[PDB]
Amino acid sequence: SHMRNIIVKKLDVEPIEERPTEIVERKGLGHPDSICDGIAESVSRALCKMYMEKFGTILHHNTDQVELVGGHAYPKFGGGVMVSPIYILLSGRATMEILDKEKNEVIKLPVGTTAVKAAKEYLKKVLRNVDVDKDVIIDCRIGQGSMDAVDVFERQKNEVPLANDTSFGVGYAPLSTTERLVLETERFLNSDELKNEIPAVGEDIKVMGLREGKKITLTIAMAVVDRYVKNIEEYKEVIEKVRKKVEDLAKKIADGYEVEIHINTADDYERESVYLTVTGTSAEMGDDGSVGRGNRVNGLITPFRPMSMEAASGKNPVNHVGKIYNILANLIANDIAKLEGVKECYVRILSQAGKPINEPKALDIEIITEDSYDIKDIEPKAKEIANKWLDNIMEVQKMIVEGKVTTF
Amino acid sequence: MRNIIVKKLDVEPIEERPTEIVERKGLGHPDSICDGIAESVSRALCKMYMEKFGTILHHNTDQVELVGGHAYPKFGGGVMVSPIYILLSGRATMEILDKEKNEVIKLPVGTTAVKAAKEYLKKVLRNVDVDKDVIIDCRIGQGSMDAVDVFERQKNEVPLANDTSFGVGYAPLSTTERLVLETERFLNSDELKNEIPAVGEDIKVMGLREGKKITLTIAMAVVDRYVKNIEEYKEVIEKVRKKVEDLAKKIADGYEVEIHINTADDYERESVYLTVTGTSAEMGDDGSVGRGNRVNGLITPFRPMSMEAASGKNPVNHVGKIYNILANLIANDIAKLEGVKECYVRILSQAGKPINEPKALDIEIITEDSYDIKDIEPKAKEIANKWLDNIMEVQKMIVEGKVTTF
Ligand SMILES: Nc1ncnc2c1ncn2[C@@H]1O[C@H](C[S@+](CC[C@@H](N)C(=O)O)Cc2ccccc2[N+](=O)[O-])[C@@H](O)[C@H]1O
Ligand SMILES: [Mg+2]
Ligand SMILES: [Mg+2]
Ligand SMILES: [Mg+2]
Repeated sequence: SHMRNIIVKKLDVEPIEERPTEIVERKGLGHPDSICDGIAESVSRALCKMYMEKFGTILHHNTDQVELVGGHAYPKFGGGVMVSPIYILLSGRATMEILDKEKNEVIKLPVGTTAVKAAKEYLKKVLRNVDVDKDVIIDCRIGQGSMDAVDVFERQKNEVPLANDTSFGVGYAPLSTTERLVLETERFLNSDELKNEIPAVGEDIKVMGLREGKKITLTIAMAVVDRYVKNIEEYKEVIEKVRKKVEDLAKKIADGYEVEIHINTADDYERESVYLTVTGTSAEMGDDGSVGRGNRVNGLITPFRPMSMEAASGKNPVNHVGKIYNILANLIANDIAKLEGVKECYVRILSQAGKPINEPKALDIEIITEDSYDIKDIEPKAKEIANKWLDNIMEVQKMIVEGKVTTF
Repeated sequence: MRNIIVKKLDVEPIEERPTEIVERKGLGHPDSICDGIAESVSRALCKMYMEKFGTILHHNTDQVELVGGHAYPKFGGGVMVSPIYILLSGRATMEILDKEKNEVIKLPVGTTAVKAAKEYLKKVLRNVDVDKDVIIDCRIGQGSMDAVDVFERQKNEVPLANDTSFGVGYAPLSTTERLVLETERFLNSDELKNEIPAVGEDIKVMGLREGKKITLTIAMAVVDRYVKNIEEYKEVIEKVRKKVEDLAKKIADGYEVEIHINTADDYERESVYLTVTGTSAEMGDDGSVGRGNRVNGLITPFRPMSMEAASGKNPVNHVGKIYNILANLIANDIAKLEGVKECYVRILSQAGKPINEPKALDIEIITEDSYDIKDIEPKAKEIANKWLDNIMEVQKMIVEGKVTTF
């Protein structure tokens, strides 16, 4: 019998697929910006587990600040040279020392060492051809703050946090054909299965999707690992092999559309200027990266959908409402899109300062209905879903800490 | 035959929608400091390359990390405790090979970059001591050969796109958008700060519209050397509040405008938004590039946005910058057309293609009532073509500092 500020409105516009144009981009796992996002969030999760193990609660921190400076390299067919390591700077802030006045004690937490280790372990996980011992420098200037033990005691209650702000989050569902194709192309090209078959395929993968009516053009940037290509001929063969597999994929999930595929379009075979790398990422020299300049929490960049500019990765999963709302809005929209009669769904969430985060100032649900469905038949089910997720706001926090949801 | 596409868009105009959220991070905000420094470095390197070779060489310094410092604010004047650390980064042509001498010649990228960053900081932070309050480090590195090759391939003709990217633009600005934009610009204008030197440059403005009610929330750093006490601080807030009220009446006529300033203040305990330098960077707050305003100067989740960070990217062939400026220019001109209520422009590149040959130049138009898109389409198409014909004027506008990147 709990009452919230939930709004359901019928959205009387053309669905996304019926609109004539779509542009969708995804920065893959080995992309420098995605590397930074992933490190930012991995450090946060590591600190969360650090806090949980000591206190059984999560303390204030934000590590949504990571800078990747491109290294120096000399690619060469058969195996190139890494000259200067990739330099990564961890930044942000985290609670480090707890001042207890009652007890005459100070507890200090391994903030910096935890951070550096988390970053290193994430890099080891995603970058097959980077030797993290020699190819990377992980520096750390994360601020180390203090906190009164009494405030720790309060946090240990693990009550729903209050919104300390008027913040916004937006999400939508379902993914369009173009969105789905862009997303799964990158996922496939960075899957273990493909790597094993075509080890020359690096992790620095970018996928741009343009839809014109019922024609989808995929433009793929793909770093080739030079130890696996003996010459320009073998380089070409890798491109064609990848093209074939992407064609097959397009048939599987974009059947009915005309699909056109372009790979490494900056290449000039004549001048022998191609996307050749030593490590499989342009972070080795070609490009730099930092946090919040890539994918939204749904894993896409979508100028035909509403987007939040806030950088989710690295933000406090406890009390940063913007991060929580953008993830929550996505989770809610996804379930509402599963409902019978829902063609398209947009969810916007706005916080009420001074109020619990799961008691928003407004939660707006916009639904494009399928033909012959009444929005008023759907609305009850929709509000129930939204209220269910809001009741379980603390479960959303857990999902983030356990990495069961994406932040990029 | 350019790939220009024009569509009628049948949705509710933004002004008529019930809710609107708009944000602007002012010049002194840590993220905007980074954007500003990034662009200053690029402009400086452009000038240096031009002086030495009569041409611009490959670079992209769209990477600046600001690690917050620490300070001790105090009425009448406080002091810095730990310097703000800023890391200049990105790609740049660091050296050239003298093929005849068979020797490497180093270019002054590092010195040019560090000087440019310091000069910019001096400009936007009146009360910062760059010798004591800030550390500017530099790790800009050589770009890859493939990057340089694409840059040089047709630099003398029509440059080839540095990347596969899209830019976005739209027009006109809504009442809320213009209010947020002009509030910050006004409060960070030299004329106002000369009148009220207590006003720091770190000004964050957020506009929330609900119907015809606009709530303006302002977070404004106050410079503690210009406020003797909590009372003088209070007088600053109310002076600024009066100014913004007057401004709102001029450009938001017919709307109910609420103005909330530094809402986290606690006068009872004298815990207020006091700073030594006029920026929250001194408070341990961090910044980086492309975390804030788009090229139109706003953050707009109810408008289409590009995630590209224009600041610091080279103005020759990086479409991540050029197409975002170009899209804004085209949208503005189309918005001038009678029968056009709203216009959205999206411009997509393909890496290696001439920058005047976008893979798609996408135009959406909300028409005024009783106007035919068929009458508007040819005009919109001509504006787009006109601009692609003059695409080199974009570079020229950027280099001459005639447009903003944030
Ligand atoms: N040779 C390449 N061809 C295609 N894509 C690339 C190449 N190198 C890197 N990328 C991918 O593009 C991303 C941004 S890169 C950003 C450019 C900028 N950092 C620069 O300094 O040149 C693009 C790029 C870099 C070097 C050569 C060619 C390109 N390019 O035309 O695309 C980068 O993060 C990679 O994922
Ligand atoms: Mg980038
Ligand atoms: Mg920020
Ligand atoms: Mg980009």
